[PDB]
Amino acid sequence: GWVIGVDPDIGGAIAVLSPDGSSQVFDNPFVHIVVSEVIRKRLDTKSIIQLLRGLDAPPGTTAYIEKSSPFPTDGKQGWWSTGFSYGLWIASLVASGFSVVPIASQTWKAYFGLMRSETPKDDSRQAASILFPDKDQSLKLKKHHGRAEALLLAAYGKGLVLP
Amino acid sequence: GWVIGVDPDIGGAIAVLSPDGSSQVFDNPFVHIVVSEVIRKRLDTKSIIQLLRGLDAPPGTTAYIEKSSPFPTDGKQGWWSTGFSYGLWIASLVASGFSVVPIASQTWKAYFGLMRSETPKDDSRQAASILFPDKDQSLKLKKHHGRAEALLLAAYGKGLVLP
DNA sequence: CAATCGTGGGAGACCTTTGGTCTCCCTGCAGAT
DNA sequence: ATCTGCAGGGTCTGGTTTCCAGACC
DNA sequence: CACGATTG
Ligand SMILES: [Ca+2]
Ligand SMILES: [Ca+2]
Repeated sequence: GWVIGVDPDIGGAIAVLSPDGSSQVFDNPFVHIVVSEVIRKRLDTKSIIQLLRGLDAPPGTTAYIEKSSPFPTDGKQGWWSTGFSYGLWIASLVASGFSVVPIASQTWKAYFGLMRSETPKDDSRQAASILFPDKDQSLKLKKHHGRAEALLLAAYGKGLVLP
Repeated sequence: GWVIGVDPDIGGAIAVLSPDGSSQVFDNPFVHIVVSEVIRKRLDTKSIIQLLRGLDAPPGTTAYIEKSSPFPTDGKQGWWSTGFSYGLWIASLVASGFSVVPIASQTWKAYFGLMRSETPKDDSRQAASILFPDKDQSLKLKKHHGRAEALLLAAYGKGLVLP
């Protein structure tokens, strides 16, 4: 039936697959914030909750969210933001009535044969283009790799296969 | 006339002040989970949202939450967990209809004259017990300092003054 | 259970299969279109 | 706007605001 | 503050 896929980071996206095969994918809402006298991007909490409440996906629809797992070599700000984004999305999802299933990025990448690519973000958009050809126009730029990741997460949860 | 105060960390608490002067304070619900084959404590997202859904404070009540600001000498896991707790709480509060106001610890501490204390957690419990004497029995233990901080955040947002 | 202490730390899935091996982002900022 | 590369990083409030100083989990 | 441990 209905499946949600969430790529939670600041350039991420939420994809929504309906039972008739149609699909939506929305860039993650964000605002610009002053932190320690510079500008940072931070996810827009009220807009995310508004987006989720506007979905036609019925209550109880499963939302596959990519597990936050920053590298030990990522900096502490990277650890903080990935932590922050993950919690914001998990709480927004649970509160809006969806069942959250965290999925490791290795899990859906292996399902689609995408591990060890030397061009992983191009390949993700490529695979999402094939699974969702009406979204090909929305996946042409390299910055669209979060849209692809959300789409493939939902594709994984629905059990779609590449031809 | 209602004011909410949130200490968002794992040993934190939510305080709820009503216009008639009564007060409630709840320890933050948590669960034990497995991460990297060890046990960690993690905030219980479903119980937080159900707790907020059961409050009598109406929509549009302001919730004062302590701004997460970990120290650069804190480890990256501390950074992730403070980020996660913050985002979980903020989304939970926004989704339950409350208006979130982030407050730095230095702000409410300076307001109650608690800066540079040699026993900061004890003084917080003492200040909260004086502002909310009917919570005195709930502030007896050293580990109740999260209950105190949540109370003091809400007392700050309300504009209460120490005698 | 409650307190105290010292230092700041990956995590996950599956195989080789009760340990071993391999894999995975992200943020923040500058610089060049 | 788009991208690319590279290393992995505090942040906050109120002073004497034009940055400093001192403070915090 | 988290995290992982020991002490009371
Ligand atoms: Ca992503
Ligand atoms: Ca606290």
